[PDB]
Amino acid sequence: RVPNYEVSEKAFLLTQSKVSIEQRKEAAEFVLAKIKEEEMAPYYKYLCEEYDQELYNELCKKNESKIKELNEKIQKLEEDDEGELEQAQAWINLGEYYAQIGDKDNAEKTLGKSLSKAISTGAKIDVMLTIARLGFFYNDQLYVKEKLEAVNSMIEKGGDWERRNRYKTYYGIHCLAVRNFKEAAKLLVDSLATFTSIELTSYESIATYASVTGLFTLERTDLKSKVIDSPELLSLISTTAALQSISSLTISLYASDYASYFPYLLETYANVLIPCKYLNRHADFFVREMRRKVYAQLLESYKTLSLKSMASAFGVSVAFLDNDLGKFIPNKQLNCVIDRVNGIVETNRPDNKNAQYHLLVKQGDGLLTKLQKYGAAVRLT
Amino acid sequence: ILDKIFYGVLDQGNGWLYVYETPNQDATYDSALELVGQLNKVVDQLFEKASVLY
Amino acid sequence: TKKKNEEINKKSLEEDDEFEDFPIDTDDVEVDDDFTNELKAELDRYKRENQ
Amino acid sequence: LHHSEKKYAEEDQVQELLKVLNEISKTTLTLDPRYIWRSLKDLSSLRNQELLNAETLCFTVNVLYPDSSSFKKNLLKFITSNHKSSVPGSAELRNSYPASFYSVNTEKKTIEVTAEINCFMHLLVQLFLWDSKELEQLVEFNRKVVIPNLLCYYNLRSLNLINAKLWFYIYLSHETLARSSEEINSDNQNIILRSTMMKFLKIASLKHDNETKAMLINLILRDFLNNGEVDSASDFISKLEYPHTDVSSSLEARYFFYLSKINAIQLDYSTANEYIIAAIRKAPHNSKSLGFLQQSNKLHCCIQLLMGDIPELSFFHQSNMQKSLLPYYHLTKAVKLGDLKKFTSTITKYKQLLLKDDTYQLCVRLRSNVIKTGIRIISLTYKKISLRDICLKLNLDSEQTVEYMVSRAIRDGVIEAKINHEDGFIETTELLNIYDSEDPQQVFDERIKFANQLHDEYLVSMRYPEDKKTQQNEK
Amino acid sequence: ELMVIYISNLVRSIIAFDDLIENKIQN
Amino acid sequence: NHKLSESDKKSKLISLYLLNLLSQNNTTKFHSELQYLDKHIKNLEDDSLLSYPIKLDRWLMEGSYQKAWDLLQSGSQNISEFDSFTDILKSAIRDEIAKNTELSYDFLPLSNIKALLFFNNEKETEKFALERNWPIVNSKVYFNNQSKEKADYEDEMMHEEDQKTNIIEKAMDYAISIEN
Repeated sequence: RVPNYEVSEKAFLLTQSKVSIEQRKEAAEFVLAKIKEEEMAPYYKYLCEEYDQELYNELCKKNESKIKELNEKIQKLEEDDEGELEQAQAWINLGEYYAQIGDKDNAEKTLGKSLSKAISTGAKIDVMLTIARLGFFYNDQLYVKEKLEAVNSMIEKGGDWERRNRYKTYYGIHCLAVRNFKEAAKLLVDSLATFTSIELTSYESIATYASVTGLFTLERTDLKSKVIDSPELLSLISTTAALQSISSLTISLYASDYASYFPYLLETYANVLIPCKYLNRHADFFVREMRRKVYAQLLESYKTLSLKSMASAFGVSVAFLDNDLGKFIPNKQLNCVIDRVNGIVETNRPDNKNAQYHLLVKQGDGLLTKLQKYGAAVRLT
Repeated sequence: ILDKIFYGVLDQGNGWLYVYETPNQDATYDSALELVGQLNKVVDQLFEKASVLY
Repeated sequence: TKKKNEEINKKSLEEDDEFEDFPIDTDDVEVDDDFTNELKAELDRYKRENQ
Repeated sequence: LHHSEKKYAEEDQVQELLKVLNEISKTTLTLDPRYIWRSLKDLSSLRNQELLNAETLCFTVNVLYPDSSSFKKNLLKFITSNHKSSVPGSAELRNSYPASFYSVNTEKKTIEVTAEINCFMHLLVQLFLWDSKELEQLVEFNRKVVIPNLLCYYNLRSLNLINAKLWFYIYLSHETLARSSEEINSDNQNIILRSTMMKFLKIASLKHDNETKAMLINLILRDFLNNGEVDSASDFISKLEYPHTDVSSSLEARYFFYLSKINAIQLDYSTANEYIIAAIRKAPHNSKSLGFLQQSNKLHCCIQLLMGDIPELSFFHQSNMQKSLLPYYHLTKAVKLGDLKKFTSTITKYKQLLLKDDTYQLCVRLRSNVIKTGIRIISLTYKKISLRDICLKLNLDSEQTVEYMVSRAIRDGVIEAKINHEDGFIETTELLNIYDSEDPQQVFDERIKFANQLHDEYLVSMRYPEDKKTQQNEK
Repeated sequence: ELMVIYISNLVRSIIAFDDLIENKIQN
Repeated sequence: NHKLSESDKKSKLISLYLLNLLSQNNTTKFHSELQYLDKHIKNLEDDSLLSYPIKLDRWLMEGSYQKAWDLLQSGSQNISEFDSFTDILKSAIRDEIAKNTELSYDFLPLSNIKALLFFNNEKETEKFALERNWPIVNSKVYFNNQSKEKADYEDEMMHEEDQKTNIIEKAMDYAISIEN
């Protein structure tokens, strides 16, 4: 169960040359041991491209041995009786080897056979989870997506809470993996209550990831409570450096300590965002998005501020602040201007009946267009 | 201000504190957003049903 | 077979399809701002602190 | 082998022919022949390919021919003559029945049942000409024949519905010769092409044929566009008479495109926005109308940027039209970043591609738009800014120059600012809270009126088919 | 309602067609 | 097709023609006329003399009046009969700028009025101000008078109820739609 997810999570780090060259070569040790032990040989060939014949001779041997054993065993099983349960169990076991070697193709054949045959509802759900897990190993979004739909057909028939925890978290990784964080936060905070490590990245990872998503999604009170008043995160302390950085960030956002906000922002980038396979792609949007949320927050409470004041609080020069503010303003989240010659920062205040007016017409505009498009269509008939 | 317990705005360069005790925005306009909101879902459904005819 | 007359008539008004003519003949830009920010934070800091 | 397939092909045409003949010759049931006639064209063009294409030859031989035989010989002559029993009337299987046309009585001139059959033959030939890709002698001969053939008649409304198709191929064939190949004579016969379209157009009001009239206006406008007579097009459309009543929504999309194009170059972008969006909707979105769509989506973007609106970057990405809209994508960004120099290189680089669609001349105007946009960014970001700072920001030469850009721009209300000379800075003046003002009232009023128009269109359409059904016997 | 009248109308095209076949027998 | 259907005389004649259109300030026809002309002036007369109006359109679209103005004066070395449009085109520049400067501000000193509008004489400046229906008093323009006066005058006319739009009218029009 454990090697299935661990091989891929560890190997990622080595791949990256984003990381320091020194860090990159330490990862190499761990990854290398598990290539040979688990015989990852077809896939390994792929993976050497991206950065002893014995491994592979071993593969041929192991393969042949294992094959030969189980072959005539399954040929004997056919002569013999029970095809529902016992042959299905063996067919699962062929797939287990296939999943060991990194061919997604060959596991999917055998494990389908099990489903075909009439089995326990509990048993059904199980088998479909494993098929979808094979997608994570490579990290493909399209394959994962389609498999997890089926799982929901059987999920309430079995009605187990045991495997629905596994289901919640699988869909979580699919979401994390893509840019959208809204969905992830909702499943991954829940996994704090109940986690199962089975074919799933360890609980400590889930603690860190839950916290990142947390920040991005919930508004003040709610979000704060979810990412702080959680008993679980306090009990777990700061046991690894990465979980520390993110929590430090959370403290500073909430506490409105804006001097330490910026140091904490930089740490989270180096040690949270990049180790993460999922948020590697999304590093760019994430870190930038935080500078905007935090700035908005300070401005909300202030009619006006000075540039010199604002600048000082964060720990950047006055010039730097201005430049970085001029990015945020037309995009619009800050809702602000800078009256430059005076050096004051004004915050436009249309929060009222005017606000509600403007929003409401735009939403009306959206309904108006759809009606036309549909109208015109039917009208031709 | 941020907790919201007197919910006003601090004017820093004029060094005065503006206090507004005005409650949350008008109910009527917000209830319109909810009505228009449903109607979008009504129309999506209406087009699928109508696809057969086209 | 009715709609078909029209589809062919439009294509002809275009001439071929340009669509395939082009390959034969031949804030998404925003850099990670983390790298630049690192430099900014540090220079301001040095002076601020030892002022 | 040959004989078999040719015959089979022949049979199929003959079946179709008799049915549409019956319908027209049994009172005016107009809609039924028309819907049928469009589908038959597709079917015929698709047929020809297999079952051999000498289906035509066979059918000509076996009618009460007038000069179809003479025509057919010209067609065989272009593409090398053969004889294998192709003598006119070598086939008699008509055999004195009114149904396939009584042989004796037609010849005498006591009946003339040849009328619509000759019209139909001309349609089959035209169609076959363009499919094949046979040109030169035939096109000329064909154009020649058909124009006096139509002017012999004094058409019925039903017969006019049929020449509503024939003129599109007439137009298109003339163009193909003109487009291949430089001639003084092409230029000369362009004048004559216009003249005849215009003559037929006057007639089709009186004849009360909405279908024909529409078609002609599509052609004539397209003609003005190619030779670049904008002035001619602008005059022609304003004696507007183009109906949306009987016409295909295929035709509507073409019509509205021409509107949009002529508005584009004289700087009217308000009217051009609406007409363009409509042609997109109107057009059947299919695999082979995809050419039309591509041309149009390149224009729609231009119209928007000129107005000052900024098209999504998302739109070009998720479309299956990505590669063709590669130049476009570069313009959209270039206006956004406000970089003049990059804009200048970009249009030079893409010069050949843009030039074909003739959107190039629009692009040249897009040079102003880059600069103007950069002055909005600065106003929004910084409410009060010394005029010195803008100059550095947009790389502009001196204080006097930026004076002059803002000053022209605020006449148009793009920036919406006022320069304060005395203080030596610029003040944004748009500062919202237009709620308090009478303004939302104005806004909603337009929406209310617009709903009402959609109601009347809805009400109107719905009831009409029931009326016809209810009258007719039905179980 | 626009949609509902058009479903009805499409249906009745088929009924109108079959109607003729029934009358043939009757005659 | 070419056989003698272009000449040096053609090129000169079209330039002069386009300059008349710029002087009437009919940017509507100019752009259309350019489309008709297009293929002939692309590279078969090129841009040599025809270049003079093409350049001229470009700087006034950008709204750098500084560039535009400079081109007309320097046009002295290009005059061959071009002066019949060139003299006029100065005047056209003065009215466009004059319009602009109202919306910006109310007060300009004497010097500044002269500099933007490109008068060479300060007295001629004050003279132009009366003709432009602006009073300059004690070295300051008072754009404030006429502009307000014009709007008040515009307000009396006859077209006028539906164009101005009455709120009363909105209820009356809505009802008769329904009940028809």
